[PDB]
Amino acid sequence: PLDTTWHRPGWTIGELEAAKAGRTISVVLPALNEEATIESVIDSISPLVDGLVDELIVLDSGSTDDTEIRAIASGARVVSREQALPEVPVRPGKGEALWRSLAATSGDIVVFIDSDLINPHPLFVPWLVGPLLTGEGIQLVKSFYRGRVTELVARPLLAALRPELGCVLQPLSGEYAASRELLTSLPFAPGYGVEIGLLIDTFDRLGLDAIAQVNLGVRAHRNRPLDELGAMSRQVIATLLSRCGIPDSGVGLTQFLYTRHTWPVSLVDRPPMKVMR
Amino acid sequence: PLDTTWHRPGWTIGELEAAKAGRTISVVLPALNEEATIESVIDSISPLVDGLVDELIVLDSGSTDDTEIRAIASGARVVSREQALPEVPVRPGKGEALWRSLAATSGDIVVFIDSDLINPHPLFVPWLVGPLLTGEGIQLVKSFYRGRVTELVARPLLAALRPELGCVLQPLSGEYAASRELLTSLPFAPGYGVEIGLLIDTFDRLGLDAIAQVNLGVRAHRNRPLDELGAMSRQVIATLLSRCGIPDSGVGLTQFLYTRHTWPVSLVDRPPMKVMR
Ligand SMILES: O=c1ccn([C@@H]2O[C@H](COP(=O)(O)OP(=O)(O)O)[C@@H](O)[C@H]2O)c(=O)[nH]1
Ligand SMILES: O=c1ccn([C@@H]2O[C@H](COP(=O)(O)OP(=O)(O)O)[C@@H](O)[C@H]2O)c(=O)[nH]1
Repeated sequence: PLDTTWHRPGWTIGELEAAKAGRTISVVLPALNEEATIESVIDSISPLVDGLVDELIVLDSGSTDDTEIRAIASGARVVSREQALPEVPVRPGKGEALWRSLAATSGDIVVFIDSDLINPHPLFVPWLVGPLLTGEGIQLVKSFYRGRVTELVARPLLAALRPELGCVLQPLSGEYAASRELLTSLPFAPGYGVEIGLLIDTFDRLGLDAIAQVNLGVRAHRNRPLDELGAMSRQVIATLLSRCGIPDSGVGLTQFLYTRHTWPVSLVDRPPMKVMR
Repeated sequence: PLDTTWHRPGWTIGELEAAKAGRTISVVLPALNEEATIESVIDSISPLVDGLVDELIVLDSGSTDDTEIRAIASGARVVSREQALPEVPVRPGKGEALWRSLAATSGDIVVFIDSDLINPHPLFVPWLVGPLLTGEGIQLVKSFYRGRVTELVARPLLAALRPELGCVLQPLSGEYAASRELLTSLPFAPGYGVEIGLLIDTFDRLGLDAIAQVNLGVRAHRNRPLDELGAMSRQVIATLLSRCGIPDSGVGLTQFLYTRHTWPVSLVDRPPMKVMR
């Protein structure tokens, strides 16, 4: 049903490069306070630059640590959200950063890799672009690998409301690649909703045959607090309900620490980047 | 908004007993393979029997361990699902057990306490019945206390679709009490959907003023596997969407262990026990 590559792809980098056929490739690393891991991520990919990869940027999303200086010292082009699109005031969240990154790149193909990876494989990018390069009509490639939000919230909600996407193992995965034509044609959900939004919109518009998923081997759970997962789940839900035509209250999740706190949720997507042309 | 008792209730057992005023109290312990903890739970409550508590049963939900013999050796009346209602074939899941327990009790008030508690407080039952006994119009009392499904799935979904219930700290809590009149008037969701179903139905029919929540002090996370949480979340979602008028696919969550497995979900509620009269 869904083109799934279960084992190590066999394509060599030179085959893949040859297969580009004039198409270009941009790589985007969104980054918010990832000073510990950003350089390792950049280094895993920079040997591809001027070859398979035509372009690499770090999309810095307001870091106040050493993310930017360290990315620069690893030879990466670093682009702030403001620089990506300076006529338009910056909103918080991941989705804003990824959407803005479209204005700061020009590749026919765009690859996203999270900047929080601990020793990422140097073949992530080649493995992700394979189906886009080699085939016809694949426009989106998702990764999978051996989380709580994914397995308790997103996958069960998909089974409930878009069971056709039940075969996708990591719908929330931060590692994926897509054609510019697709990406600039889709709205971008705010915050942590962006991946699930892109997947449902992609499916609704082109169906499964435009989607592939590739095995990246092994990944281990980021350690983050429960409360951040709470807010994340809320935004994933808001984005998922909206794509399925269901009205969301717009009310943020409240949590009680013995004290009460309400986290922000957003029901506002960014429009297709195409309108900004 | 929602009557919440944040500290230790001050009512003494003799006040509470006096406040019954001819009303009776049943206690139900649903149990599936809880041989390690069932006796401690029964013992925490049996000193109340023939006083505040008029009736205690263990609703045995198909145990194949020593649950039943150990409950009997602690002086509990043990009722199988079949015995609770023998003309009607037994379905799997928690909701079936709780629903059936209504036919095996006759208290004006029914208290549910999970049978998997590690050293439960002997005041759980007095604390839960307090608002039902002392006041007017409270028909349902939920507990709260210092889980993943609760905080990632149920609370965020309530915020999305029934934000009025956002102030409920433990919507999925297995410890609660209610009037028979209320309980026999509501359908019972299958599986792990039963608590969330009772809460939403209660709210929709009587509003918040009929609902209270009481502090039980401290509770610690049951250790159960992620996959069981996956199936649990799916059923909670199915029950929640249905109460909110949203169609659920009826498709079970699938998980990939490198091998694939699909877990059951049910879109079938039991009707109000009243129709069985
Ligand atoms: O407003 C944001 C939030 C996240 N990210 C980036 O998106 C990626 C995934 O975010 P996540 O919160 O999952 O990673 P974490 O913060 O736990 O390291 C990270 O590399 C972040 O640096 C970002 O650029 N802007
Ligand atoms: O089909 C079921 C499932 C659960 N329970 C009871 O409902 C309570 C809560 O179930 P849960 O799965 O949360 O507890 P666990 O199995 O982890 O001990 C337990 O005491 C169970 O014995 C039951 O009677 N029948």
